Amino acid sequence: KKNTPFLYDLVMTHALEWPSLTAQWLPDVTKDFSIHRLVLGTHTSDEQNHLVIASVQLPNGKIEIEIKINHEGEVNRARYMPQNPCIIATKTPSSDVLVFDYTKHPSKPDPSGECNPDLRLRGHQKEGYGLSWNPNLSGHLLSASDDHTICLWDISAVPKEGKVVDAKTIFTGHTAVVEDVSWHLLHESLFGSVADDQKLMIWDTRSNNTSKPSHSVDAHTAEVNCLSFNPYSEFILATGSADKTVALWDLRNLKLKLHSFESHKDEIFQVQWSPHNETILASSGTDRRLNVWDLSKIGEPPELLFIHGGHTAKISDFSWNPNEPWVICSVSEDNIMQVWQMAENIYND
Amino acid sequence: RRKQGKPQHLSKRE
Repeated sequence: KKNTPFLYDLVMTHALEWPSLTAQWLPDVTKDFSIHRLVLGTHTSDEQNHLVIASVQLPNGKIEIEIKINHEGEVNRARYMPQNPCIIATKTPSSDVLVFDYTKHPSKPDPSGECNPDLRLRGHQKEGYGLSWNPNLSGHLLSASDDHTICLWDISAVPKEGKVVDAKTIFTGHTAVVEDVSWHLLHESLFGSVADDQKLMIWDTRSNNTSKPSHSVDAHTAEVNCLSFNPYSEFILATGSADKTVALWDLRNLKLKLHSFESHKDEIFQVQWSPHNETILASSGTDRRLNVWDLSKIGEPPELLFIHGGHTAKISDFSWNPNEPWVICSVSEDNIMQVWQMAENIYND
Repeated sequence: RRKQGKPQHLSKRE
């Protein structure tokens, strides 16, 4: 707090009524400020949960809840569809995966608490976290579950008046809880998955065999909780683990870890590349820290650019602002949401 | 396993 004026160009703190397990900036941006929006959720103790859209004023600081949609159970994860960001998929504490078009719901929820999702996606037997929309195939959604499977739905092929969709494909390569799943940015047929079986799997949707991946690799010495593909370097990705490390990978040679990022004091739950800078990656978890890494400083640890110490509880999720370089939203288990940007002098050196 | 059992309620309604 004392050093915040020197460590940050922006630090905004907000206490939500209930904690959010998820955070994702919507891509739209609309005075000496602009309005940005976040997809958030609730995590309650036996009370009505909501899918939430919040607004944030950012300089060219007020945070307000714009929309609350009745949701059945806590929102494990919520992700918007790139081709139509009004469409949001959510992971529930039951098996169903839900889809909402927030323009077709009131801004104020009915106190009856009726969850009326636009689609209920069936296929899983248990809850999960991993959720990914295909940026090259509109409406193709991947989901990871504690039932050890990956489901795929094609939302573009659902009947217009249909409210329930069965999984198009179920991928059964893992032998334990599948923690995360992500499509490649460029190859419409490629996606990666990570699981408690300590493996990273690379899948080709053009393959006739849904029980065997294109590549299976022993990624970590503990559960693998997250993955992220580099949006500038098509062959590169990162994984985060209960190992307390982030691993760096090349799709052309997955049997050899390129690098291991070490600083976290506990389990890592989220890893995300910067949307603006190819060598920048961030990671978060149970140690209540969000680390920012710079690949270009490897060997000069030297690759640790910044440690965000604003949270005093486990970090559940974070999201890089797609419109404002170096702005991050991070959320923790103690109801705190932070919107922050490290000092320009830190990344300009 | 990934989430707390007793999420706390803060005294606000937004």
